[PDB]
Amino acid sequence: QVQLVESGGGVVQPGSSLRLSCAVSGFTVRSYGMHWVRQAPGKGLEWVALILFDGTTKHYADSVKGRFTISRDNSKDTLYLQMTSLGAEDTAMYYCVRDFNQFVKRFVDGPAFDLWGQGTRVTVSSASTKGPSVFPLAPSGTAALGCLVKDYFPEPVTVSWNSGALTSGVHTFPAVLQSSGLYSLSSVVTVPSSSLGTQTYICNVNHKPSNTKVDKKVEPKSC
Amino acid sequence: SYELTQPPSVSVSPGQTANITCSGDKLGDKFTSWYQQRPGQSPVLVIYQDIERPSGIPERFSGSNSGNTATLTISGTQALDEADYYCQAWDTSTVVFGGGTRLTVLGQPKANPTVTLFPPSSEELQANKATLVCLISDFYPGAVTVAWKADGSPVKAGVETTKPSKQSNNKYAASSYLSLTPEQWKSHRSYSCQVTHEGSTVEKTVAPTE
Amino acid sequence: ALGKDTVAVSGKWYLKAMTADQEVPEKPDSVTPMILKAQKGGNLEAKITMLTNGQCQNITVVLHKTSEPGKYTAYEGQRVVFIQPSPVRDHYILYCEGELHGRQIRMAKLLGRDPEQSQEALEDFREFSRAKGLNQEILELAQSETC
Ligand SMILES: *[C@@H]1O[C@H](CO)[C@@H](O)[C@H](O)[C@H]1NC(C)=O
Ligand SMILES: *[C@@H]1O[C@H](CO)[C@@H](O)[C@H](O)[C@H]1NC(C)=O
Repeated sequence: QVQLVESGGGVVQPGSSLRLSCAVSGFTVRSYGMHWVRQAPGKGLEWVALILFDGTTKHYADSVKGRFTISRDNSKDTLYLQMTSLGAEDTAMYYCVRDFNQFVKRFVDGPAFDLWGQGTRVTVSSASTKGPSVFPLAPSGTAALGCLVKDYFPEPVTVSWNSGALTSGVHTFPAVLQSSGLYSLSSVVTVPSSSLGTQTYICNVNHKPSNTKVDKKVEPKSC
Repeated sequence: SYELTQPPSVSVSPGQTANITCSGDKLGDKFTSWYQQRPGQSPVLVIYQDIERPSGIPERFSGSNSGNTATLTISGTQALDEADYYCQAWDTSTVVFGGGTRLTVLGQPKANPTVTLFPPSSEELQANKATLVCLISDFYPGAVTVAWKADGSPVKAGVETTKPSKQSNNKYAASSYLSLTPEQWKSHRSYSCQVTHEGSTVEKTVAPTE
Repeated sequence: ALGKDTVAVSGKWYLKAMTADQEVPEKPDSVTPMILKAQKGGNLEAKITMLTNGQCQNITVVLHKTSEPGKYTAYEGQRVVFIQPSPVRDHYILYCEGELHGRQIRMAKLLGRDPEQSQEALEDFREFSRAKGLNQEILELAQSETC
């Protein structure tokens, strides 16, 4: 019986108009000022918009002002956020929250968000499920041999090394989105320079969401 | 517009009291609110109306908004308190959030970053693209700043950085990617990645030349 | 610190009854719910819309706090506003001594959380108004919601 639950989350393209919605229980939405708060991956919190219990009083951040709309259906007990003209900036985990000092029996000029949703993620990019471009990262008395997975739109992805022959020295890094709207990730194995002399090294990447699996032989790249 | 300001990071030992601060004009004429965002969780109101504590929140947490700054104080600080705290206040028909303060309850000896720079891949170059790769590892506490220099001049675009992530060693690790044209890459003398952790800097530089 | 009583009177109110000791020339056709915002520093900000002659007056008034709890001042000290709770729940009584439009006027206003008129609340409001000396009519007002 969780009091706030968001929906509308997923993936979109710059030229889109996704509508998020927050389903409320425990109280009526006509009774509280209700706010939306985004949080970008890695970044901190950012207030988006509020709608007072007045229902006629609505304010938005200048960032979104003109592009976004906030609204609610007292009957359905649901709060909405109509996002339009979506940017790459808009990509975030969107939360709906209740200003408990904006209640019909308690209006204090000091917004306080007691009730926090669990959120709903939004990703904005004009790209269909794409597969990784996997370039090697060559070493230059131990060495660091890597692999750069780049440009894979479906969030999930995996990496292996020598098809599981390498177990130690291997670390994979979280991915990062880009302006392109495509993820990019990396991984490296710490290796004896003696092993770099002979032992061969291939990284085995898997991007199931695109139905692809790439292997790459990392080598000195001497010249 | 109106902006709240907090230290990016604060560190305390178990038991030691922690003092996170929020700064802005007309605070103390404004009501402030404090939120706790534990690792990977949703935000939680810890202090409202400057000093008022919601139910469930322990007494260890306390508020204050004297003059143009407001403070969140945590006595008996313990592992559970390790989280990102944000302050918030209303102004100009907007709700202002601070940038937050990663609070680390030091429970491990401090660790210095090992940094590893990689140049664009011949293959990538041939692909009509270029990406420089900065790989920071084995650092604690879990905060780090990354600065790219093009021949000593700062680079501020096409840079992507990850939040630090915990590792099996219980230390943190992060990465930064610099994108540029193949022309940009061979028309500068060197490119350099600078990584500051707990005052000290590790820098690593590479060259378009082998 | 902020007054627990000042917070207790914050939020949406319906203006219901309205006695006086003098005739009020201008009367609104209908009124929008009254909103009382508690501010830092103990002051209450108060907004209401009065639909009158087919037009919406958008009132904003700040009740400045005093040394006496319950006593608030407004219009640059020109009007006092005592705020007392009714024995009937979800109802408050305002009592405005002062002067407005260059005219001394004593009014009393019945506030309620719910628009539904309570005959017990109205009774008590009359009894009080009469005891204070407000012995004119008791306008129960038309509660519209928007313009
Ligand atoms: C934190 O700041 C408050 C400000 O009044 C002070 O009373 C307290 O002693 C401080 N404690 C620490 C740990 O600095
Ligand atoms: C009157 O009050 C309403 C209610 O909030 C508001 O929307 C409007 O802008 C105000 N202005 C007028 C028309 O007097």
